[PDB]
Amino acid sequence: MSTALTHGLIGGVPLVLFAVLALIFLTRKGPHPDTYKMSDPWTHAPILWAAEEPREVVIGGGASGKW
Amino acid sequence: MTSAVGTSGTAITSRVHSLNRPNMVSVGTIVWLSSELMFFAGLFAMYFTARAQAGGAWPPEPTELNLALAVPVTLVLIASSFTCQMGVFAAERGDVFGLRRWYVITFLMGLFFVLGQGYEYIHLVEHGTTIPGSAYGSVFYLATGFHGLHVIGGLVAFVLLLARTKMSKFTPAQATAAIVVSYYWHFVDIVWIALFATIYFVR
Amino acid sequence: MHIEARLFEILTAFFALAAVVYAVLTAMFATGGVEWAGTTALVLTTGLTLITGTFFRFVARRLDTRPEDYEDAEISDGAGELGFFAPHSWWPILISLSFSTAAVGAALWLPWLIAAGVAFVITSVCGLVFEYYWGPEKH
Amino acid sequence: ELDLPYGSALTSSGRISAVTEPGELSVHYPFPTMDLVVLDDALKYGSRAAKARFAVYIGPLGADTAATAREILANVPTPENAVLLAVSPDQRAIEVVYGADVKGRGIESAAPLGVSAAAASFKEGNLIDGLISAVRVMSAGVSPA
Amino acid sequence: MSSTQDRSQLDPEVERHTGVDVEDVPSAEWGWSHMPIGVMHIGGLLSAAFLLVMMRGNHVGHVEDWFLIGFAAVIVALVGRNWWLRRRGWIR
Amino acid sequence: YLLLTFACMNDIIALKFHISLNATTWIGRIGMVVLPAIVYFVAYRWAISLQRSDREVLEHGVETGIIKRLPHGAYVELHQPLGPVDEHGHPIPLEYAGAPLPKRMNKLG
Amino acid sequence: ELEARRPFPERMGPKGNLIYKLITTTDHKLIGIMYCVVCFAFFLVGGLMALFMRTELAMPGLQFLSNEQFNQLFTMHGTVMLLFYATPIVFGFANLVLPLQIGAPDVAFPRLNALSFWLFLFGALIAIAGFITPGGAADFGWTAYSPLTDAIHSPGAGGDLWIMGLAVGGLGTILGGVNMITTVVCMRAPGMTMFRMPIFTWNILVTSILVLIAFPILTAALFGLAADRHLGAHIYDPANGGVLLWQHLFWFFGHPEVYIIALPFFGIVSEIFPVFSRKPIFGYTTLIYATLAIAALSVAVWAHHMYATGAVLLPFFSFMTFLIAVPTGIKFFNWIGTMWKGQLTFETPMLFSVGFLITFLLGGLSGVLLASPPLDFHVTDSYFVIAHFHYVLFGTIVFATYAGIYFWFPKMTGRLLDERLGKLHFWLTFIGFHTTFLVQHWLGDEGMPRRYADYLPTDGFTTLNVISTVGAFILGVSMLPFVWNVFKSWRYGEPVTVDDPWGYGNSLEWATSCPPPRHNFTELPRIRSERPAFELHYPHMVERMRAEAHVG
Ligand code: HEA
Ligand code: HEA
Ligand SMILES: CCCCCCCCCCCCCCCC(=O)O[C@H](COC(=O)CCCCCCC[C@@H](C)CCCCCCCCC)COP(=O)(O)O[C@H]1[C@H](O)[C@H](O)[C@H](O)[C@@H](O)[C@@H]1O
Ligand SMILES: [Cu+2]
Ligand SMILES: [Cu+2]
Repeated sequence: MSTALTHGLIGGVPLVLFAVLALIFLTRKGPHPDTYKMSDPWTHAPILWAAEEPREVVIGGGASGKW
Repeated sequence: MTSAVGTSGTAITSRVHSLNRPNMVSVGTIVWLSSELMFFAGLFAMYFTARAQAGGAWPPEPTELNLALAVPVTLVLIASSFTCQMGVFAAERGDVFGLRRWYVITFLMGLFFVLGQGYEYIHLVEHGTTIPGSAYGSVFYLATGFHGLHVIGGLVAFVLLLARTKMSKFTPAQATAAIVVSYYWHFVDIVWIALFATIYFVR
Repeated sequence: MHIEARLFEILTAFFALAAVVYAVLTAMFATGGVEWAGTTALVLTTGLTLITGTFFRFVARRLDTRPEDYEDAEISDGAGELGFFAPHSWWPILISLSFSTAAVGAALWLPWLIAAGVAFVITSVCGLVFEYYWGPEKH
Repeated sequence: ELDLPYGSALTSSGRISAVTEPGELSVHYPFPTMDLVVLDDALKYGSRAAKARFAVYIGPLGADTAATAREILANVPTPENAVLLAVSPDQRAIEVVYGADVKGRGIESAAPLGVSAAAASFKEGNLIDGLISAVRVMSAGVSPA
Repeated sequence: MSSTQDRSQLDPEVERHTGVDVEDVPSAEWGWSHMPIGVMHIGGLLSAAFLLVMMRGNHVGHVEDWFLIGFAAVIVALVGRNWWLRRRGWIR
Repeated sequence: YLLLTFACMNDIIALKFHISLNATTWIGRIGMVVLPAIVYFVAYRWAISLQRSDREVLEHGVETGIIKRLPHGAYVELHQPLGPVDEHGHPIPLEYAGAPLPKRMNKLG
Repeated sequence: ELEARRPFPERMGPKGNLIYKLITTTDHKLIGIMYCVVCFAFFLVGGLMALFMRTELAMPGLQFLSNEQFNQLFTMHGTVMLLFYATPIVFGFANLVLPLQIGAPDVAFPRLNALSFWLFLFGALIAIAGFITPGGAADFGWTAYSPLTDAIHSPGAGGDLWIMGLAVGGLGTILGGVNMITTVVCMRAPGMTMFRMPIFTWNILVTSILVLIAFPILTAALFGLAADRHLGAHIYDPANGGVLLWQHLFWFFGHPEVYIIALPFFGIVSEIFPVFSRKPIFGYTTLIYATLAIAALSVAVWAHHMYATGAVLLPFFSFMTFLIAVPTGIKFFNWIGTMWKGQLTFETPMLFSVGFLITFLLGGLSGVLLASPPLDFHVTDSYFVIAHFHYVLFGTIVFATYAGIYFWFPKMTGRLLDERLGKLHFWLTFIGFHTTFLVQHWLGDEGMPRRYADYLPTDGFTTLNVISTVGAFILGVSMLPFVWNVFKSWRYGEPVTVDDPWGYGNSLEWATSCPPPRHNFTELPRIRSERPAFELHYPHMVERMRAEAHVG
C-alpha cells in the first residue's frame, strides 16, 4: 500500500542495510599488514624483488647515499 | 629434431594402458551407453502408456503392422552384431584389414537395416498411419524412428572410424576406438531386440 | 578395481527392488493399473546400473589388483607412462556451434537448418575425431 | 635442517610445501598492496626499455656495504645485466650496484642521480615511493642494447 | 621429428623503436602491431556519441532509447575506465 | 560486412527466426556501431594469443601424451621439441620465422 | 639463501593469453573457471529476472510489467537458476578440483569437457534467446506440464527455443557426467583406493551417476515434446495418456536433477568443515554410504511432486520421500559432529557453510513437513513450496557455491579474497535471504499460490509481499560485494606463495601450488588416509591422527 512507501522501502532498506553492514565490516582493519614506518627498525625478513624482465656474478659498478 | 623426447609408438597412446589397467574410452562409452539406455527408457515410457489407453483391438485400423519385413531386418541386424564382434576379434589381433572387412559388411547390412526401416516407414505411411494421424502411429514412428537416428549415427561412427583406419597406423588406441564403436553398436542392436520384442511380438 | 562393481551392484539391487515393488504396488493399489511410465523407467535404470556394474565386474575379474587401487601402495609402484590426453583443441567449440545450429533448426522448425546443422555436426565431429590422426601432407 | 616452524614439509622432491593459518597471509610484505604494484609496474612495464633485471633489496646489509650488495647481486637470476638497488633502513645506506654487461649504457650518470632521486624521497619517509622514483630514473637512464 | 627449422630474413621495421615491445605482443617486428590508443579511445567515444545521436529520427518506441543509452553508457564506461587506468598507470 | 548483409535479409530473418522486425533492424543499427568494436577487441587479442600459442611451441616442445616422473608423483606432458635439444628436459628454443609451426605430433612423422 | 621473487604477481596477465586459450581449452582448470564465470553471469541474469518479478509482486496491480512477461519471467528464471546455473556448477566445481582431488593429471576426456562446457553455453544462449522473440520465451512454468506445452497451447517460438536449449544443455551435462565418472573410476592417484578419496569427488561420482539416470529422460521427454509440437505427434496428448506421461518421467528427471544439484554442494560443505574444524570429517565412511543412501532413492522417489494430481501411488512415494529425508539427515548430523569439539574459525567459506547449514535445516524441515500428502494437499504450488525450494536450494547451490568459491579461489587463481568484503557478502546474503523467504512460508500457508502475476487488495497479505521484496532487493545488492571481491581478487588482491592458504587443508588437492601447474602436480604425497595433504603438511600428527580416530 501507499506506493511511495513500498517503493522507498524496497529501494532504501537494501541500501540502508548495505550502508550499515558495509560501515561495520569494511571499517575493520584488514588482514594486510601495516605500511612500514621508516623510523621503526627493519623487523621484516630480508626482501629481494627481482624482475623476470628478460625471461630465460662478476662485478659491474657502484653508487651510494645516506638519505 | 635430435631424435624425439616423446619416443612412443605413435602420437596417440592407448588410453592409459590395458594389461593391468582398465581401458578408459571403454568405461566412457559404457556409462554413456547406460545414459542412452535411460533415453530409451523415456521412449519406452512414451510407448507403454498410450498402449494402456487404447482398448479392445488397440493397434488401430490403418496399421497393418508388417512383421514379414520386420523380422528379416532384425535378423540382418543381429547377424550384423556377430559380424561386428568378429570385427573386434580381428581388432584385438592387430590387423586393420580384418577390422575393415567385417566393419564394411557391418556398415553395409546396417545400411540395409536403415533402408529396410525406411521402406517400412514409406510402406506404413502411404496406406496407413502418420505421426499426426494416430497415437500408436506416432509412438511407433518415434520409438523406432529415433532408434533409426541412433543406428544412422552408429553408421556415421562406422564410416568415420573406417576413414580413421585409413589415415593412421593401427595403434592399441585405435583398437580401443574399434571396440568402443563395436559395442556402442552392439548396444544399438540389443535395444532393437528390446524394441522388436515390444512393438511387434509382445504388443 | 573392485569397488565400482560393488557400488553399482548396490545400485542394481536397490533399483531392481524399487522397480519390482513399484510394478507390483501399482498393479494393485492404483486407480487404473500399472503406471507404465515410472515402472519402465525404473526397469531401465536397473538396466543402466546393470550395464555399468556388469562391465566393471567384467573388468574387475579380468584384472589383478591395480597398482592404483591397492591399499598401501607407494607412488613409485604405479609411476609409468599414462595414455594420450588431448592438448589444445578448437573442435569442441565447433561441435557446440554445429549442434546449436541443428537445435535452433529443430526449435524454429526450419528443415534446411536441421539438415545444415546435422551436416555441420558430421563435419565438426569428423574434425574432432580425426584431429590426432591426420598424417602429414603428402604433397 | 629446519623447515618453516609449523605446518611445512618438503615434498617427494625439493619443493617445500608450506601452509598459512586461515586468517593470515603468505607474503607479509610491510607495504601496501597497491603501491608495490606501482613498484612492479615501474620495474617491469616501464623498465623493459632498459634490458636489465632491476633488482631491489630492502634487507639489512650490516657489513662493508658495497661488497655485501654486489655479493647479493650474484643471486639476481641473471647477474651480468642487473641494476640492483639495496636500501637498509636499519643503517640508512643506499647502494646501487650494477651487473657486468650493463656498463656504459647510460648508467654512470644514472646511478648517483638514481641514488639522489631515491634519497630525496627516503628522507620524507616513503620507502616504496623512493624505490619507484629510483627505478623510473634508472629506467630512463639505462639505454637498451 | 620429420621437420626442418625455419629461417626468414624479412625487411624488419617507425623502425623497431616506437610501438609495442616484442614481449607485449610476441611478434611486433613481423608486421604492424600497435594501433595508437587515442584512436581507439576517441573511436569508442565517437561510437557512443553516434549511438546517442541515433535517437534523432522517425521514432515512437522509447523502449529503444534505453538500449541506446545502455550501449552508449557501456562504451563510455569502458572508454572512461580505460583512459583513467592509463592516466593512473593501471591502478584499481 | 556480415552485419550489413545479415541485416539486409532483415525481413526474412525476422520471418523465420521469429524476431520483431523492428528489433532486428535495431540490432543491425546498433550492431554496425558496436560489433566492429567487439570484433576489433576479439580479433586483436585473438591474433596476439594465436601468436603466443605458437611462440610457446618453440620455448617448449609439441604436446603429446603424459608420462609420470618415476621416483615421485609428477605429471609432465612429454613435450616433443622442434629444434636442437640440450642435455636436459628443455631444448634450445628456436626463433620465430613467419611459418606455421606444427602443434600436433600427429602432423609430424 | 634468499629467493628472487616479484614484489606482486602478474596482475592481469600478458595481452592475449586467454582468448585463444578460451577457444582451445583442454585442461579441466580453465574450463571450470569458465563454468564459474559464465554461470555467475547467468546467476546475475536470473537474479535481475527475479527482481523484475519481485518489483511486480510488491503491489497488487500489474504496475510494472504484464501478465505474459511475468509468465516468461519465472520460467526463464527457474531454468537459468536450475538448469543453467546449478546443473552446470555441479560439474564446474568438478572441473575445478576433482582431478586435483583424485590425483588426475587432467580430466579423463579433456576435449569432451570443453565440449560439455561449450554445449552448455550454447544451449543456455539458445534458451535465453526466447526473449529476442516477440511473443517472448516460455510462459508455461519450469515444470512445463504437457497440455500447456503442446503446440495448441503456448504456441510461440520461445517455448521451442526453450525445448531445444535444454536439449543441448542436457547433452552437455550428460557428457560432463561421463567424463567425471571416468575420472573418478579410472584416472586416479596410485596410492588412494576407493575409500580414501575425498568426499567431494565421491559426491560427484554418484552425482554423475544420477545425471546419466535423469537427464536423458529430459532429452527423451523433450524430443517427444518437440515432436508433439512440430509434427503434432500425439504423445503428450491430454485425452491420451499424456499428462501423466509428462509428469511421471519429467519429475523422474526433475527430482534426480535437484539431487544432482544437492549432492556435490554437500560435498563442498563436507570439504569445508575438516579444514576449519581442524579435525577429521566426522563419520567419513558414514557419508560415503549416505550419499548412495540418498541418491539411489532419489531415482525411486520421483512422484512426490504429483500429490495434487491424485493419480500417483500415494503412500509409496510419501514413505520413500521420508526415507530420502533420513540419509541427508545422516549426512547432516555427521557435519554437526564434524564441527563438534573442534577449533573453529569462521573465516569466510566456513561462514557460508554455516549459513547453508541453517537454511538447509529449516528448509529440510519444510521438506518432511511438505512430503506428507495431506499436508501437501493445500501446499502443492503454494508459496510454501517456493520458499521451500528456495530455502533449501538457494542454501545448497548459492551458499555452498560461495563456500566453494571462497575456498577453492586461492587454489584456482593463486590469490586470496578480501575477508572483510566476503563477510559483508555473507551477512547481507543471509539477512536478505531470510527476509525474503522466512515470510513466504506464512505467505503460502495463508493463500497465495505459485506463479501468479498479481493479487488483490481485498485479498490480504500485501505486507508479506513487500517484505519479501525488501529482502529480495537486499539479495539483489548482495553480489555487488561478490563481483567486486572477485574483480579485485583476480587482477589485484592478496597473493599466496606457499600452499594451504586455508591452513590444515586436506583431501589431496592442497598438496600442490596455488596456481597449480599444467597437469596439476609436481609432487604427489604418499596417500595413506582420507587426508593426505594434512598428512604431508603435518607428519608428526599422523600417530595422533590415527590413535584417536575410532572412539568418538
Ligand atoms: C536443491 C534442490 C532440492 C532439495 C535438496 C529438495 C530437498 C527436499 N524437497 Fe524439495 N523441491 C525442489 C528443490 C529441492 N527439494 C524443487 C526444485 C522442487 C519442485 C519445483 C516445483 O514443483 O515448483 C521441490 C518440490 C518438492 C516437493 C513437491 C511437492 C509440491 O510441489 O508441493 C516436495 C514434497 O514431496 C519436496 C519435499 C523435499 C524433501 C522431503 C527434501 C528432502 O531431501 C529434505 C530432507 C532434509 C532434512 C529432513 C534433513 C535434516 C534435518 C534433521 C537434522 C534430520 C532429519 C529430521 C527429520 C527426520 C524430521 N520438494
Ligand atoms: C536455483 C535456486 C533459485 C534461485 C537462485 C532463484 C533466484 C531467486 N528466486 Fe527464483 N526460482 C526458483 C529456484 C531459484 N530462484 C525456482 C525453482 C523457480 C520456479 C520456476 C517455475 O515456477 O516455473 C523460481 C521462480 C521464482 C519465483 C516464482 C514464483 C511466482 O511466480 O510466484 C519467485 C518468487 O518471487 C522466486 C524468488 C527468487 C529470489 C528472491 C531469488 C534471488 O536469489 C534473486 C537472484 C538474482 C539477483 C541476486 C541478481 C542481482 C542483479 C544483478 C546485480 C543485475 C545486474 C546484472 C547484469 C549486469 C547481468 N523465484
Ligand atoms: C549468429 C548469432 C547472433 C546472435 C545475436 C543475438 C542478439 C543480441 C541481443 C539482441 C536483443 C534483442 C532484444 C529485442 C527485443 C524487442 O523486441 O525490443 C524491440 C527493439 O529492441 C531492440 O532491438 C534493442 C536491442 C538491440 C541489441 C543490441 C545489438 C548488439 C549486437 C552486438 C548484436 C548484433 C549481432 C548480429 C549478428 C550478425 C553476425 C555477426 C558476425 C522493441 O521494438 P518493438 O518490439 O518492435 O516495438 C515494441 C512493441 O512491439 C511492444 O508491443 C510495445 O510494448 C513497445 O515496447 C514497442 O516499442
Ligand atoms: Cu522432489
Ligand atoms: Cu504441481
